[PDB]
Amino acid sequence: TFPIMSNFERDFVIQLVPVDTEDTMDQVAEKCAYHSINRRVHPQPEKILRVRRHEDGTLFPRGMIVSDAGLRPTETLDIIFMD
Amino acid sequence: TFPIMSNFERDFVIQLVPVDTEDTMDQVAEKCAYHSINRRVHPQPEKILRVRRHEDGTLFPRGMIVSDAGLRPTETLDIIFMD
Amino acid sequence: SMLKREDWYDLTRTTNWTPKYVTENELFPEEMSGARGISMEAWEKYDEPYKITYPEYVSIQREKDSGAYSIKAALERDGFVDRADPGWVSTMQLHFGAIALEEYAASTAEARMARFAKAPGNRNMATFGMMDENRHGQIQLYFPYANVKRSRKWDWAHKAIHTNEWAAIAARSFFDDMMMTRDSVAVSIMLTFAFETGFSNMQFLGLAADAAEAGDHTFASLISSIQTDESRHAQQGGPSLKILVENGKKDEAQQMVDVAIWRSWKLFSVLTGPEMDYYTPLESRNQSFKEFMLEWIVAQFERQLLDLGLDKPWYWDQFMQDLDETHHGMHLGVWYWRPTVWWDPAAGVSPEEREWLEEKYPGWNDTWGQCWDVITDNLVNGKPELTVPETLPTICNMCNLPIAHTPGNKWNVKDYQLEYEGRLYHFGSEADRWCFQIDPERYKNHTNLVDRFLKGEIQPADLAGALMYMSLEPGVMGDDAHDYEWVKAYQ
Amino acid sequence: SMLKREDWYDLTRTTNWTPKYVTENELFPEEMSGARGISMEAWEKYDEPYKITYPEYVSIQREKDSGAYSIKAALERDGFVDRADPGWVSTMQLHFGAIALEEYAASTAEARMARFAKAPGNRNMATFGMMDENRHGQIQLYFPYANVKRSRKWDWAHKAIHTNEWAAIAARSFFDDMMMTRDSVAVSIMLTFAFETGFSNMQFLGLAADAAEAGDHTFASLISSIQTDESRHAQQGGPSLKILVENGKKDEAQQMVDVAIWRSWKLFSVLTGPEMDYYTPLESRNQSFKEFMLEWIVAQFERQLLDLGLDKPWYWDQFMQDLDETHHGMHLGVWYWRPTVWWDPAAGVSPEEREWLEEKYPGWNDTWGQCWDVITDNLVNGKPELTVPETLPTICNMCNLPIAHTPGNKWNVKDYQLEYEGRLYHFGSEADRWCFQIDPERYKNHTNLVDRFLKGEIQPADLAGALMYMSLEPGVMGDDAHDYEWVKAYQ
Amino acid sequence: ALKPLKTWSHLAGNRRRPSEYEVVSTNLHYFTDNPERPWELDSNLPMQTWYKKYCFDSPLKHDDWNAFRDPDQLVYRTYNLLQDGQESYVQGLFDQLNDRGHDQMLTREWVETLARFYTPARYLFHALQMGSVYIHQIAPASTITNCATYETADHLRWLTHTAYRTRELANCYPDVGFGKRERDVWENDPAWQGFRELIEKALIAWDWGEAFTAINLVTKPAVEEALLQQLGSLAQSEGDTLLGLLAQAQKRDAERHRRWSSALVKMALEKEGNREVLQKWVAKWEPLADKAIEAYCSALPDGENAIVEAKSASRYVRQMMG
Amino acid sequence: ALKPLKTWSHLAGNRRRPSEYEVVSTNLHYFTDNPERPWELDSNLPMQTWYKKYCFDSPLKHDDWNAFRDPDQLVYRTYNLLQDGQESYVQGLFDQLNDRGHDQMLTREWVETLARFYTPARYLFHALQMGSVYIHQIAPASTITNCATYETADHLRWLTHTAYRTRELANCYPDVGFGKRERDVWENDPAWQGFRELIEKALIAWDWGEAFTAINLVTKPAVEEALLQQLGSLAQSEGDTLLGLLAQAQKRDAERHRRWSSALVKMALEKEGNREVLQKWVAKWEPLADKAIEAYCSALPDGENAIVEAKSASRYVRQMMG
Ligand SMILES: [Fe+3]
Ligand SMILES: [Fe+3]
Ligand SMILES: [Fe+3]
Ligand SMILES: [Fe+3]
Ligand SMILES: [O-]
Ligand SMILES: [O-]
Ligand SMILES: [O-]
Ligand SMILES: [O-]
Repeated sequence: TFPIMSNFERDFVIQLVPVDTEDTMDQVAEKCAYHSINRRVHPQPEKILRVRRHEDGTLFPRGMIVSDAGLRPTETLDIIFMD
Repeated sequence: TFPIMSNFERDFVIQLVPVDTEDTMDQVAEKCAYHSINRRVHPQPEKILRVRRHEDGTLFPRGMIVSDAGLRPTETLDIIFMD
Repeated sequence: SMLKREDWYDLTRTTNWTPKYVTENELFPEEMSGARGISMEAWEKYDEPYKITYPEYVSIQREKDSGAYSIKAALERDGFVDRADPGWVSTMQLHFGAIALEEYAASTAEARMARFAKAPGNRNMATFGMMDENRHGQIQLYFPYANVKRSRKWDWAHKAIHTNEWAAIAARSFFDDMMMTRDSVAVSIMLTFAFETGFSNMQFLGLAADAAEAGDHTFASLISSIQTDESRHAQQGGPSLKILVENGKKDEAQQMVDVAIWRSWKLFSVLTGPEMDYYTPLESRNQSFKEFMLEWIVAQFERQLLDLGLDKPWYWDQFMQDLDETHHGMHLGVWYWRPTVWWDPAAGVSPEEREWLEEKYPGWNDTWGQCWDVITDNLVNGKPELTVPETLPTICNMCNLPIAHTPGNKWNVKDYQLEYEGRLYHFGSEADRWCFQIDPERYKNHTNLVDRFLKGEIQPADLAGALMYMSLEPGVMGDDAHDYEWVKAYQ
Repeated sequence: SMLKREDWYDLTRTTNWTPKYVTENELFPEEMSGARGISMEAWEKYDEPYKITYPEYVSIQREKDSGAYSIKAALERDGFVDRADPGWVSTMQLHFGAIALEEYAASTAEARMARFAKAPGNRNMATFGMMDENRHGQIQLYFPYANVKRSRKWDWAHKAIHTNEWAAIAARSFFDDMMMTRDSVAVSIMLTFAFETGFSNMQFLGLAADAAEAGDHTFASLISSIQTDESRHAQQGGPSLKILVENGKKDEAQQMVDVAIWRSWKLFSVLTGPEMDYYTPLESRNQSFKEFMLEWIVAQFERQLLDLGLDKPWYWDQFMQDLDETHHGMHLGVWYWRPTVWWDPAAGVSPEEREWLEEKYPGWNDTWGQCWDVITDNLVNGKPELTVPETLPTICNMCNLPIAHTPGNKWNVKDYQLEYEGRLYHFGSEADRWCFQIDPERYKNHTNLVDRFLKGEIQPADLAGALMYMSLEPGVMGDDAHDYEWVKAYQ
Repeated sequence: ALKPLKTWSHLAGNRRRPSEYEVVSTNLHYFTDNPERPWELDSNLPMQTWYKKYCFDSPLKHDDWNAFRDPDQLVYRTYNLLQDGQESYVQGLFDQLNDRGHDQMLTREWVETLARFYTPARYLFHALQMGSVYIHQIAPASTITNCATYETADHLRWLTHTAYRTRELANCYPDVGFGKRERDVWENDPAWQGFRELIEKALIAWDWGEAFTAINLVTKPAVEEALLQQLGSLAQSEGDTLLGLLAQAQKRDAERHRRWSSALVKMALEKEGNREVLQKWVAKWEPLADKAIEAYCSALPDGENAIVEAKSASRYVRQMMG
Repeated sequence: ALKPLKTWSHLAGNRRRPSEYEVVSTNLHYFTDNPERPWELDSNLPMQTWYKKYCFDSPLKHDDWNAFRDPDQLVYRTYNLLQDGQESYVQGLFDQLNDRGHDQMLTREWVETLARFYTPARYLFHALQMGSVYIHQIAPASTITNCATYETADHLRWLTHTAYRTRELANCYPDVGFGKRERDVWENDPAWQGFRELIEKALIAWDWGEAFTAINLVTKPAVEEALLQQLGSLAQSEGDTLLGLLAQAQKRDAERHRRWSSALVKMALEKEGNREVLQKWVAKWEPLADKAIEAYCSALPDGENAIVEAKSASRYVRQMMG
């Protein structure tokens, strides 16, 4: 259990999203989307949800787990559409 | 030329109507009707317009002329429907 | 520390003395004082129930003007007047024209008491009265002046009573008789008791409710404020009447009340009656003119007269009946002859209105309704010219109002004629004539507009001529308030 | 006879002396006076341009209350509030809750100057300032109190600033920083120059126009009256700034202006921005929030700063850009999280509104429009539950407002993060963060609502728990202003 | 159609946008529209005859009396602004001087002077009130009437001060007869008979112009110099600071009545023959005033000097008008 | 849903429908919601520390300071109603006493007394103003603050009277130094050093309760008896009626400050130990007041008696509270 700040692509606001240290980037991306897709952002099913560190633009592999990413509690993460 | 006050049957108001001393009651009645019939009173063509002195209820013959009626200038006259 | 009012109040009205260098009758001429044989010392029993002193007056009345003038400045730029119901705008233009300068004249009627009453209490109260009508006159000019750029009609707030327009003559006829041309005690009875306490107090109250109901808060505040001043001087006639009853003069008192009430009623039937039952839109109508009259004016008179030791006037039952009738007359006359007035009369005979009228006055459609049927058919059928007049109506010689009454299936229009010293007079009602017979020297050589027309005083001697004589031109000459909008309902 | 003010005015502020029994620093402790090394004698050059004396004050301000209180009593029974546009009612409920108790607190900020300024002119003006905010606080309580029976929301006129509801925290965050927790000279700059002269003077002016445009004359008169008091105490910072520039302190002065303007702007972007562009109905909208800001706030600052010898703040161009953006953010956030506030936010995204928005802000529909498309589709398609939140937004650590910005086809939302002494802070903008970096000891251990949630201080640690912690219950919890009426246009 | 105007129609040729004063005060009397029949009734009514005789037939003449303008420009709204301030000042004095036991510090002799020379001021002041209230009702124009209106209220203001102070004096000195004795003094004291005769006679001058003259130009000057100026200097010198102050306060009113009276006279002098009409009325009345001042002040301390100063101060009011 | 209430929620249990006073004055300070962190910022800010030390940690203690009620019930709207009347009275005096040349009738000796003992009143009055304005900003409840608010304005009222009269005196007696000399007198005249020391010291008493005590219970009584009561009796006896009146007028304010101060103390005495806290503060300060009154009045005419009467009149204010 671990707080992060989700800055979801094409949304207007950063939001608090609890994730698990055992989650994958993919599963972080799903936990964030819940608070954005179909509330304020349109689904993009031809696309893939990626996670990057807001501060420096570092891209996380879909499969890397939170515990290994060296995040600061409450760190702000971009949730971008890619392929 | 001679002022009278016309109190026309079924109207709501007495009105000033100049007549001639040489007029018949019939012609007094026509001069009055002009200011009442089709402004505020409905024609009654099955009926005859008669003239009576307002003060005492005296009925004038259709044919009697104003000069002979002994009216006071401005006298008030009922203009009634009869047969 | 300060004294309590009660402790020194009497000293303010301990002002009578026995003249020496001139006589009592010279100092207090009967034709101005009307002391009526009753002594200085007996006039001293006069005790006004509502007491006030100078510092209280100037203080409270400063507050009143602060407020009213402030509500006016606050609402000024919103221009409610440009979007008000036109029946309402017309109610205001009528009110100001008929009233503003008579208010101001009332301060002279008050001055009459202030100089010539033998009751010291009356002289001081009348002095506040004097100030009060100064205020009513002035503020009822400052208010409409806001609108002078909207229409020439607003100029009649000032001009009306300077004209020979027929409504103005009816106004002056009333006011001069009641308050400008009588002895001080008569003014106290006829104006303050009969007219102010009897009618205008409750009227202004209803008039304020109505403005509010129309969403006119400037005017509601104006009228409402004026109304708070009434009772301080309105109270004056009551104590007079007590003194006359207690001394040998109940009949004289009675007869003055009788006269004042009838004359007020007649004015009221053309100034308030029509506006209540026809200018106010349907959904604003709380009670009928007749209902208002019974609840708020007539029970009060009976109450007052019983307490004073007086009788209900001989005409009371007739007065009762006429609440079904007279004002419908006055409205019909005003609308039919609408170019002869300075506001736009509202017809108020839409189908919904006519059912309202029928609820409130059973028989209306089968009497009053007939004339309006004919007026209506004519407007539906493109004959508008039959809905304006080509002659004058007969004017009553007392009230200077047209002689009108029930038409239609229950026709009952009467002239209460009188021949007196070679002249024929016309009266609108039995009480109108009797006012003349008890005091013919006070009315004899007055001429109503019709008399003037007949004598050659209006020249050219035709309708356009009579318009110029009444100072009316297009731009102020009245027409239908909603520009014949209600005719569409009949096609 | 009376003297002319000019002749004796100076004697009222000839009150400085050289202490003997205690030292200058003891009498004027730096942390309260902020004299900043500048001497008593140099503080004496302080010359307020708008002068007033006690008798003038008590006289004029009695008149002001007379009027405002009178307009209120006059309009009270008409109940405009029960039929006002609900976007309007909401503007009022927001205004009172955010403002009434901060006004009152401002009299303490004024008291700070009144006791601790070394400029005698400042101490006396601040004393009138003190009285002025006493008046603003009190009257902004007496007014909404009229409505307590209409809704529990009106109780927040008093209660809001006593709660931890998030908007109240943003308010306190601003006010305490600007005026409650600084030295006297800083209060003079930060509150009276930057906030009052810079923003609330013109704001109250627009706020009064708007009330009038809504046909709310009680509130227009209220706001309009308060506004006439502003300049008498607002003037205070100007002369301070002159003194600091003329002595060795332009940078310190500059930096305080910089801070005060940014912080005011952020508050203004949530309190005024949304209500101007979305709560006011379409046909009442004279200019856009951005237009208003450029014409009435920004040219004025440049003007002021040029005259004082100061520079436009480093962030000026950014501030310019953000007029296209920030308040759309703040509105979206407030409406989306509407159960967390004490008024009913008006969505204001009807088709006509959206073309208006597109005229006034080109790009709107292709950025801001996207989120509202999705919100809209959901409401059309019976999924209202996707239009309320299940988490908190990230709060800025400086302004205590959500961190929001441009979405849609031009997504540009950024977090201006800072790590400081083992803690991670979040900032809504580059200027927000810099306010913290120039003075971190003044902000360090403050916790925003989110920090508090994260630390276990809100219990239960869920949304219902956070509602109770913010003192919100059904009945005051906000919902859509027109009860989703505008959704019908899309079906 | 007739176009809407900028101002009232009777004011439309003016150049300066009319003031609140002009708007609410001008051209209001309507009984001057028909000199042959002032009132809307029979033309032989006593009141018809009264206005024709005492208003229209006055030898004081002007073509346009409606052109008159109060130089102070009083309206009801600004009358009460002004007099409320002035009353907060005077009731201030009453409140605070009492708190301080001012009436207790007066000498027995001065208390006796107040019963004879001061209190007894309620009759003369009520008689001025009746006096000005008659000018109101017979003057030929509303702007002239209004000045008389506000003056009538001041006269009641003075009567009111006097009645109030009379009760305070009776409270402090119960055995003097304050409040019970004033009528007999006014009626029988030689000191008062001069005034009583002047005012009783002036009160039956019905001509509006002679009323104005007898009341405003002749009597009031005499009453104000005797009762306010002379008794008040005396009061101040004898330890009565209240009355020294009260009287200077009422003299502010008296000053303002003089400004309008002087304006009226200025306007009358525009027309040939009016000065002589006015001078003749002054000459008829001035001797009564003389008697009045003589009988009153001669009984004061330092009696002869108070006669000389009052005589010349009241003549000075008229001198300054022409 | 929560139902709408009859009144504000914090007032809902009351029985009597709340007054305008209760509606606009109660429970307004919010910095008392979080004693550990008064202000919405870092808790270690100097101003955080100041309020915790001088407001929360005061030895004068009550569980509910918001329960306090001004016995006069002042709100801003009724404050200005009252003081506008009072100012129409005092400006009345200024206007009318000038017209009359009052300053010209004063003796050279009395004029010299005014330069030394009166004018020099602008510093002490401005220092009370600063004094009360500090109580406002540190008091634990809005109703206590408000009393201090209106008091601060009265103190500016007095400073204002003094500044005005000072210019009038300089106009009438240019060679005395009115308006130029007051600072040196306040700073160096033995008569003033007693007061100067009292007020300078009291002005750095930061504890809200000690501030209240030093300023309202101790110093003001001493200042009011010396400057208003004693100099004003002296004024009245020496021919200065203006100042005799001005001073009695300002003492109306002083009376009202006493009524609220006494109410406060009444409320403090509900809680065990507060009387002793108050008495200890009085004992610390009373000697400075003694010195103040001694140095000032001893230099007055009839010096010793003025010391005795002032001493006992100001002790009487505190005696009457308990
Ligand atoms: Fe009236
Ligand atoms: Fe009246
Ligand atoms: Fe404010
Ligand atoms: Fe402010
Ligand atoms: O009236
Ligand atoms: O009235
Ligand atoms: O403010
Ligand atoms: O303000």
